[PDB]
Amino acid sequence: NDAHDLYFQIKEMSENEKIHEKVLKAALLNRGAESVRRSLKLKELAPQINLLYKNGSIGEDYWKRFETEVKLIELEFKDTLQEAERLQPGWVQLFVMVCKEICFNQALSRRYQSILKRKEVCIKEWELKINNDGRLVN
Amino acid sequence: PFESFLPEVIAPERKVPYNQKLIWTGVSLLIFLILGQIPLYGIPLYWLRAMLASNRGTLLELGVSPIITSSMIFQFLQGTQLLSKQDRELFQIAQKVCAIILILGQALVVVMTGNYGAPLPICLLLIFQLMFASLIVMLLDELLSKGYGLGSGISLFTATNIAEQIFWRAFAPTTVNFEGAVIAFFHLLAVRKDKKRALVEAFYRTNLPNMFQVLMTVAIFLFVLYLQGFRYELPIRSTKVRGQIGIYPIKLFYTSNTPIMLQSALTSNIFLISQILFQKYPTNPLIRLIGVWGIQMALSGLAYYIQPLMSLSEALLDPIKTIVYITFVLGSCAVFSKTWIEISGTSPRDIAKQFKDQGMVINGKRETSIYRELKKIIPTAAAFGGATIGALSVGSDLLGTLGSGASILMATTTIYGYYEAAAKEGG
Amino acid sequence: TLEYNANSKLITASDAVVALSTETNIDQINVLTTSLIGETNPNFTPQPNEALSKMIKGLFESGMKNLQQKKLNEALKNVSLAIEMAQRKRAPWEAFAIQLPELHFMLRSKIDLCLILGKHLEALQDLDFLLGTGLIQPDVFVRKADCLLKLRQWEEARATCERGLALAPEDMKLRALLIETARNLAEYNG
Amino acid sequence: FNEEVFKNLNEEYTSDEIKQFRRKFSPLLVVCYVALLGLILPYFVSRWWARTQSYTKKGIHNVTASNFVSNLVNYKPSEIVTTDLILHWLSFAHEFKQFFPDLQPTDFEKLLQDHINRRDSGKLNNAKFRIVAKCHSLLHGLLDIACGFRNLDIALGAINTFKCIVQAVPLTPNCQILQLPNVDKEHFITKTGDIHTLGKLFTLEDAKIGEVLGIKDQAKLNETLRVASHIPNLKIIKADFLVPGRPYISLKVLVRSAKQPLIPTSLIPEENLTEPQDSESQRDPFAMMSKQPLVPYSFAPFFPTKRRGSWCCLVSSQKDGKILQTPIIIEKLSYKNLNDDKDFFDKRIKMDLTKHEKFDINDWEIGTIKIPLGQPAPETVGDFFFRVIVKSTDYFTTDLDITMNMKVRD
Amino acid sequence: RVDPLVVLFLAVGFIFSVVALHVISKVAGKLF
Amino acid sequence: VEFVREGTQFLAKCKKPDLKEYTKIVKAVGIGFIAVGIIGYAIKLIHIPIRYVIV
Repeated sequence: NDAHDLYFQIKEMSENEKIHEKVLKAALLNRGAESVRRSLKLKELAPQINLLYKNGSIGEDYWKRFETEVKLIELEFKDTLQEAERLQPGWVQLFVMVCKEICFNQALSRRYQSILKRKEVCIKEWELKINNDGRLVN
Repeated sequence: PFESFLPEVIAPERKVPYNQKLIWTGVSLLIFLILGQIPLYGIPLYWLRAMLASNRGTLLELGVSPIITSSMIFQFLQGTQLLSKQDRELFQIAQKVCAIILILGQALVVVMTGNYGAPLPICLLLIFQLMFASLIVMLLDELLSKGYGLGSGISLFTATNIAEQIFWRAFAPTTVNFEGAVIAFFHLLAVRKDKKRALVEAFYRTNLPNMFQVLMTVAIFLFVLYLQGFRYELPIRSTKVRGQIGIYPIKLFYTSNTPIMLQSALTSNIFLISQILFQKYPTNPLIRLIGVWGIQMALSGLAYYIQPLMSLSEALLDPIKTIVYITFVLGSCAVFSKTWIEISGTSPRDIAKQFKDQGMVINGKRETSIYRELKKIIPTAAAFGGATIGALSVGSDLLGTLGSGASILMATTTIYGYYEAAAKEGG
Repeated sequence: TLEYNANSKLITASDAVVALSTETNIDQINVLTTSLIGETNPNFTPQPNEALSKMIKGLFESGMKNLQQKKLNEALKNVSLAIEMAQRKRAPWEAFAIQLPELHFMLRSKIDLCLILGKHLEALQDLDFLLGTGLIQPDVFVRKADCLLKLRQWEEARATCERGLALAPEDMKLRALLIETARNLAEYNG
Repeated sequence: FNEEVFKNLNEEYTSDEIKQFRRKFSPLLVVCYVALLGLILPYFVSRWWARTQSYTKKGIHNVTASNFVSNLVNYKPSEIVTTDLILHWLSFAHEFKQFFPDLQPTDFEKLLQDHINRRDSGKLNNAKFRIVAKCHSLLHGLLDIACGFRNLDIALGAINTFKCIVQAVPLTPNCQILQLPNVDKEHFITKTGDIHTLGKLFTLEDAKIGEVLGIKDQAKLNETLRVASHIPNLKIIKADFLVPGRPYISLKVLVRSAKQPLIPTSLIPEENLTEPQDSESQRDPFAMMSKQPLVPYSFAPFFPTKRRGSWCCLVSSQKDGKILQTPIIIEKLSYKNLNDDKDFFDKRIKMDLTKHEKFDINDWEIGTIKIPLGQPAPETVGDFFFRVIVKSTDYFTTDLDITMNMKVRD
Repeated sequence: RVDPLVVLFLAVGFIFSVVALHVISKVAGKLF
Repeated sequence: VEFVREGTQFLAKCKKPDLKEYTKIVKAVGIGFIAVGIIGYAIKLIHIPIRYVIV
């Protein structure tokens, strides 16, 4: 459940299939955005996990797994930024800003896309009967 | 102050519940008691071997004596002011290393002084056995101290050995042609069928422990049990969060178990060193000064004064010896408590700073008044407790109890400590 | 697996059954690629675009002008088209604090129009998104309570009215809505 | 102490398979010593240590807790939580694997669905019953962890799924009236469409109830009425803060039967509501709550085992919508207002039965629920709003959703 | 870095080793 | 003389426990002592024949 290996797959396909050179930058920006979202999520989720561990309802090894993930995410972000610097000269000062924006922006876009499906779970749950034009036919 | 790379047991990441704590304490106790019985392969002191939880001819011949002696060494060092988590860690690792080197020294001392004698492979085997047998006890105490066990194992093991010896003196099933007071009395009441003759014979019983000693030890036990209940209570109130009114009690025995055990350890070391010095060299002025040995007991020397009294006869024989002995045994605990309270971390200054952190203040006393009263109460309480413990020990010795004089006292203090800890934790 | 189209420059998954996360990611990468193809500057700036904003405002004004003409059916379609354009043709690397308030200011007008027209479920869902993205005001809770009452959900109507009155207690319409909800629910039970 | 009116009518409706399930589930001494101290002590101590080390404090495995947390971490708020999603989370537990090391999680989901829908699995009944009887502890684990992450919607989802599993009926609009013992769905769903909860049902006469629900058997209609007039509907009387060093909420609920009319609040003598002020009382106030009798055995003719009722009360804030403490699961409450002695107090009569001879205002008992607020008093001076929920966990009765505000004035 | 079960295993193994030495001594004395 | 001077003031200062609490005290101390003594007695009584047999 990650957007990491997809960029590497695109790279191995680029090595042979002659894909356009901007698609690399596209996949790179996407991987960066996912890393930024994950970093924010973990920075915000540290305290509640720590409290649950201190109260003693989560176990022992999960906290160590968490602490390992916290730094693995950072190393992944650093590797991605290094690859970005490799891809274009003098292109790191702009990259972090572009990434911090696309993260939030595509999160909003997905949340807004979700209502086209969320509209029917309510119908199935409350057994409504809605005809055309969205009105109520009781 | 140097690098430390030694084996240790890992602490629990979360606080262990009560039931696992109890099970660990029980299993550690069973392991120690089993280790106590099994005798060595390469196959005297009465009160001290009982007060230091060691019996001769078994893997546990060394006992907790090296650890308690290292504790005495660091207490003496802190007394002369020769001395942050790093400082505590350095102090603890120093305690451990002096303990292990003292074990290494004590094993060789015992094997040189032992009746086994010099005539080598079996000798090295014996040294290795005693080394491992004491190292396991040190590790077990550290385990119970890390948090798995209720309290430090050093006190519990000695209390258990003393309680088992007390039970064995009364309920012994071995027959002599019975070793236990109650079983011998119950048998002789039936077979002899001469109650007036039977009682007058069983009551004194110069040969073996009698029922009289049992009644005396029960009496002194019940008496010393009530003394511990005494305490000094001072009311406190909170200032940061209002509505929190509490009570801070101060016990008459601020450090109950510590002083008598330290005194017993010091007596054991001095007696053993005097014995080996008197044995190694036949005649010397200083050797004869530190003590002379004859029929075995020490007499006419430095050890002659410090060794305990047997009964009221030795007391009424020479009064000067009794005077110097009582004064020494009282002053020793009196100075030992005031010195141990500092390094233990429970100084009036430390508890005053803890009050500052908590914010608890006296209802009617001002800011500095609390600290000035702590300095007025805590040291005097520690001194009086140290003196009272020695007084009760010498009194029980005069009473002629069946066990060691201070043994019953140690049992009471340890049992009450563990009971109060379990009550405070709950469950 | 995944096959790369040649002329369209879109990455397409060629497997028969792909999980959901991979589909969302491939859609995002398609959008980013098609946008980078249109954006010709090598070093792009988070500075927003102007022609897109002008055309969005033009469509929105052409849709809002139907209020003067009393045309309440095609204005909804026009506002929906404008929101769809501002959702699709706005490259994802454009600023957040300028893409959020435009969406909100158009979506609120769409909600008012749809709630006047008669459709209720769509209005309630739009209100739920608008209130979940971080906008809590008495200008949203009253309409959400109106929708939950009109499409026959009473317990959540009471819960929402109470949450609303616990943020603007001096309001004058939330109390009317609360009284109506209490009466209708006391009928729903007894 | 608390009369239990279902210990007789519970075992008369349960099927036979569930009954049979609930019924079903010289050198010799030295060698002996060497054995008993080399192969018995270390082995047993190691087993007990491993067992008591793996299990989490709440009573669940470690793999199960790790799975619940790794499912709540990556949870997009775009998905609306229904019962199916929580059942899908539960089909990944680890304590279901040790029971049947061959079955796969999809089989577990299919079994749980075959239970909730009141459908037959045929061959794996003694497995479906095991997993359903185990599901309770897992659901309390999930509820506690969800309240830990400060997430409310999954908490309400968990309580609703627990109600659904206990009563064996899928969550629907008119479900309070399908949790009854014997109703035929294909008749009630199609004929009437305005009877949605117990009160509106009792508004009708006695024979009309049978005519609507379609069972037409007096010896069977009296049974369904004795089940439909004995599940507890709550109602509040007085509820506000109290300010000791740690504030704690005090509620005054009036456990009523779904048939009795409304009694005005002003008729309360105000004596049962107040609290006595004593030294022992001001020390630990919850001693009064810890006294009341226990709750009877629920009417769960399709839960394998037997259970006592409960009341899962959880408090949440009103400025953003997050849970701020673990859910306090109260257990003891006085069901004395339900008994058959005060049957004269009916709704259909409409004669203002409050001014009746047997009406005794000092006869009704009025329970009490106390929730420790667990969080310190805010340092600001003003208003702070809250919202306390008291969700039931065995029936589909009425519950509490009230907003109570603290006015810190200093 | 030692766990409690390790300490218990060491202690029981040492007791076992001592008793084993005793019993091998006895069987060697009784045999020859 | 100063030592006993402070000691007598402190002992006059401290409180005296009640008789009822002493009953619970002796009960708990007695049950604990009986427990530890029984454990010690059993472990001593079992290891006599094994120590005679082995050595």
